[PDB]
Amino acid sequence: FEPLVRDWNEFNDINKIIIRQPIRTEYKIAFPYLYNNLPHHVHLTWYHT
Amino acid sequence: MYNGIGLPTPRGSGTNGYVQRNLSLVPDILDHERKRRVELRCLELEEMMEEQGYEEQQIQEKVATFRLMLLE
Amino acid sequence: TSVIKIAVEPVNPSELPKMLDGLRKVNKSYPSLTTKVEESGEHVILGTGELYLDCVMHDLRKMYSEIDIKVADPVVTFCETVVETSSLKCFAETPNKKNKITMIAEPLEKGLAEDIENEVVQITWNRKKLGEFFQTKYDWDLLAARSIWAFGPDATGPNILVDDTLPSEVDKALLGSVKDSIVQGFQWGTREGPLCDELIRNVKFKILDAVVAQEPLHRGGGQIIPTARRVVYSAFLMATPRL
Amino acid sequence: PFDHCSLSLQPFVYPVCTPDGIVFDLLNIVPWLKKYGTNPSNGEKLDGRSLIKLNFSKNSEGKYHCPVLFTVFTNNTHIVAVRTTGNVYAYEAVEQLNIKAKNFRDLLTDEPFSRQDIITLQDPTN
Amino acid sequence: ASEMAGPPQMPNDFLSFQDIATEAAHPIRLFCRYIDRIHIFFRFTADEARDLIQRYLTEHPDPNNENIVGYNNKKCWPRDARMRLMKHDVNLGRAVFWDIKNRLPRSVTTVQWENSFVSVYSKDNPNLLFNMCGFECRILPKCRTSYEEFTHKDGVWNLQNEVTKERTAQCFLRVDDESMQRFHNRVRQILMASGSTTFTKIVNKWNTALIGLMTYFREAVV
Amino acid sequence: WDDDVVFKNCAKGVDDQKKDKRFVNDTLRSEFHKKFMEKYIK
Amino acid sequence: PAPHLAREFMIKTRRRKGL
Amino acid sequence: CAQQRTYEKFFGLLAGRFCMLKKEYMESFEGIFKEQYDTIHRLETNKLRNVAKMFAHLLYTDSLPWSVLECIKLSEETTTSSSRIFVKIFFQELCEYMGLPKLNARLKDETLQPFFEGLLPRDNPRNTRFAINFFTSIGLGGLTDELREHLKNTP
Repeated sequence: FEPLVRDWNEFNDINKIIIRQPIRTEYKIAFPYLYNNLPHHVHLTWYHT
Repeated sequence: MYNGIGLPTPRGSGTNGYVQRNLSLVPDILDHERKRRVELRCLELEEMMEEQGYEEQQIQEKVATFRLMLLE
Repeated sequence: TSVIKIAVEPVNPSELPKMLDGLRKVNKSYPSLTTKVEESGEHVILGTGELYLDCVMHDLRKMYSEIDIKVADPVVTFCETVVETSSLKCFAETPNKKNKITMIAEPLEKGLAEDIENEVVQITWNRKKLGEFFQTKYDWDLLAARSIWAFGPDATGPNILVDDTLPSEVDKALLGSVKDSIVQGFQWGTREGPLCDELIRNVKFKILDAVVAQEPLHRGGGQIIPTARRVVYSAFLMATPRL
Repeated sequence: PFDHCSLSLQPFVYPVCTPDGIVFDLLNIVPWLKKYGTNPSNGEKLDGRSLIKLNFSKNSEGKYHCPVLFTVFTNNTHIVAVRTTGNVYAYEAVEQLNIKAKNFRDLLTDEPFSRQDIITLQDPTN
Repeated sequence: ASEMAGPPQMPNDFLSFQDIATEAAHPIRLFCRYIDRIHIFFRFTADEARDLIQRYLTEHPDPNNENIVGYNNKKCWPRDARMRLMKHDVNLGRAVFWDIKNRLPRSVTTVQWENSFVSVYSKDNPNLLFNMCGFECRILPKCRTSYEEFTHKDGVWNLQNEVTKERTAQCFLRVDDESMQRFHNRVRQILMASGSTTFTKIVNKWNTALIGLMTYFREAVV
Repeated sequence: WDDDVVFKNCAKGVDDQKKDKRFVNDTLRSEFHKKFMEKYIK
Repeated sequence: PAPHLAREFMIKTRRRKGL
Repeated sequence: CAQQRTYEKFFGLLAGRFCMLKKEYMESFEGIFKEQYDTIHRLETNKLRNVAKMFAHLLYTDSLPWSVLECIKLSEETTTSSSRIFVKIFFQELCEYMGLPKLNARLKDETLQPFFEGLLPRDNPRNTRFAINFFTSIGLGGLTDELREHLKNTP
C-alpha cells in the first residue's frame, strides 16, 4: 500500500553492533514493539492456537 | 521480502518497480610453582603425621624428612 | 535467568525524566524485569525473550509513557571464565608499599560450580561440613577445604577463594584480620570482570603469598582492596581469559 | 574530552583544575588572567591563586589512567579528583572507597581530606 | 599574492611555488577564484590554530557552546563521510571564516556564512570535503582510516604523489545538488514548452540536455 | 604573517541589528520581501 | 565465521560500554 | 576490451569478477596471455597498447598469477619488435601503478625467480646484455643495475 504518513542518532553506530543474523520483515512484524521505532496504529499479531 | 528496497509505491518512478538481488553477490613462575609443590607437600605431611601421630616430634620428624627429601 | 539485553533512549533528550518514570512503572509491574544504567549513557532492560521484551515495550510506550523512544537491537549478556591455570604471579602491593598479595587462578570443574549455584554446599555451613562435602564429592583435598575462604560475587557465586601458604599462613593474626577486605576485593573483582565488565564465572583463586604490613593499620585497611582487585584480574588475564 | 584545555580547546600540557570544574592548562591560562582578570569558563572575574594542580598517572602505554583501579580513561568515564590531594581517580573508586567506608582521606597517600574536596571534572551523567 | 604569482620574469603556474620554503611560509597554501566564488586552502600549525581560536573567542564569546549549531556539513555523503563536529574543529572553521571576512570593506563586498562552507581535516576528521565547479568532491588519504584500499568504478580518482609516484589519497566524485536541480528544471521547461514543438524537436532538446549533462560530469554521474 | 593586510577587523560591534524582529507594515520594505528578492533574483 | 565470534563480541561490548 | 578506443577499467574488472567467482576464468586467462602475446604482432598499436594495459591491470589486481611472465624469453632474436613494444607498454604500466618500489619487491621476491627467468636472464651473456639495455632504455634502471652488478662480478 501507500505509506501511511511518508536526524542524528547515537545508538545506530555500526561499530557497536553485533550482526549475526539479518533482521527481516517477518521479525519486524512479529514483534512490532521491539524491532520498530515509531509504531503508530500497530496491531499486535500473535497466535499459537 | 521488502528489506528497505524498492519504492514505497511504484507510482511516480516511470518503472514497474521490480527488485531482484545482486546475482553477482559473492623464571619467577617456575620458582613459585616449585615452592608451592613442596608447600602442599608440607601441609599434607604435617596433617598426615598428626593423624598418624600428633606427638609433635613425630610430626616434625616425618615432615622434616619429607621437606628435605622434596628439596633434594 | 534473564539474559536478553535491550537498550532504550528517548528521541528528544529533553524527555529523560518521563522515560525514567516509565522505567519505574514497568519495574513495578514486572517481577523479573531488570533495569540498569550503563555509565555510557544507556538505560538498559534485561528480560528473558523476544515476546517478553515486546510486551514490556508495549506497556512502556502505550500506557506508562507516551514519549517516543528508540530501541537498540537485542544482545545477550556474557560471562567471563578461564580454561587453564595461571602461569605466573602478578601481585599487588598497596599504594604505600606495605602489603603484597600473590594469588593465581584456574578453572573450576562444572560439577562444583553448578552445585554452588544449586546451593548444595552453601557456605553457611561450618568448615567441617564444607570439608566433608568437598573431599567426598570432588576428590578434594582436606587442607584445601580448610583453606576455602569464600565464594565471591555474592552470597552464592560459582567462584571460589582459597589460600595456601602454610608456614606464613601461620601468621593467622594479620591474615585473620584483613581477610574481610581481602574477600571484599575478591567480590568486587568478580562482580566487575576484566574482559567485558561482565560477571565472571567458574573460577578458582588461590592466595599463595600474603605479605602484610605489621599492624596492618588504615594503610592495609583502605589501600589493600584495589590491590586485591588488580591481583584477581592479573592472575585471570595472565593465563587464560575467555568468554 | 578529558585531556583538552578550554582556552585553546587542544591537548593540555600541564593540567590545572579550576575550583568550579573546568580544567584549563596553565601554560595558557596564565596569560588569560594577565590580560583579563576573568576566566573563560565564566566572564565573571576570578582568582588565579585558586588554581589547583592535577596529577594524572600513565600506563605501560602512557595513557592517563586512574591511580587505584588502573582503568584507562575514555570520554564517557566519570573522573573525580581530590582537591586536597591533587591526584585524580575514577569516580567509582573514589566513591566506593570513601563512600562505602567513612574514610574521607586520600587513596594514593594517607592524606585525610574534606568530604567537600572531591571535584568531579568530567561525568557524562550530569 | 606575490609569492603565489612568482617573480615577473619567471611566473609560477596555477598551483606552484618556486620553493618549498616559500610554499610553507604561510597558512594560505592554495587559492583559486572562479568568477566570484572563492576557494582557499589553509594549513595551520597547533600554535597558529590556537592563536586564531583565542582571538576569535575573545571577541565572540561562546559560553553555552553554541558554535556547533549553525554549521553545515554535507548531507549527501554517508555518516562515516561527512564532517564530525568536534568543538575544536567547528571553532577553527568559524575562526578561519571570521578572519577572512574582516579583510574586506563591507561597502565593497562581503562574505556570508550561510552561503559559505568550511571543512576541517584533523585527527578527528579524516575526510577533506569540498565542492568545486559543479562537482562535490571528498578526499580521503590512505594513511588515515583506510584499512581497506581498492580501485572502483570511475567515481574514484587515485591521486599520485608526484615526487615518489605512488598513490596517497583518493577523491570521490559526485554531482552537486544544485547541478541536479538545474538539470531537473531544464527538463521541466522542455515539457512545459512543448505543445508548440514537434516530436522530433522535443527529442532534439532532450538529447541536448542529456549530452550536456553526461559529457561534463561523466563519472560523477555514475 | 598578517602584516601585509590592509583592513583590520571591520566587524567589532556587529551584534545582530533587530530588524529581523521588527514588523514594518509596508509590503516592499519588509524583511520578508528583502530576503525573497535577494534569494530569487540571481 | 566461527573462530572469531569471541574477539568480535568482546570488542563490540567494550566499544558499546566499557571503552 | 581490446577493440575500444581507449582504456577504462570496466572490462578488466568484469573479467576479474568472473575469475574471482570460479577458476575456469583463471585458467583461460593464463592461456589467454600465452596466446595473445605469441600472436600480438597482428595488432595495430592502439589495440596492442590496450591489450598491454589490460594485462597490466589484471596482474596488479593479482587476478593472474605472476608466473605468466614465463613467456617473455627476452632474447633479441626470439622477440619481434611488436613483442618488444608490448613489453615496453606492459612494464611502463606496471611501474606506474604499483610504483617502482612495490614493482621491485615483486620482481625481487624469490619464489617467482623461475618464471622471471628469461626476463632476468643471466645464463647467456648476450641476451643478458640486451635485456639489461632494453630495460634501461625504457627506464627500469634499478633491476637493470642489480643484474649488471651480478654480470660484471660474474666474469
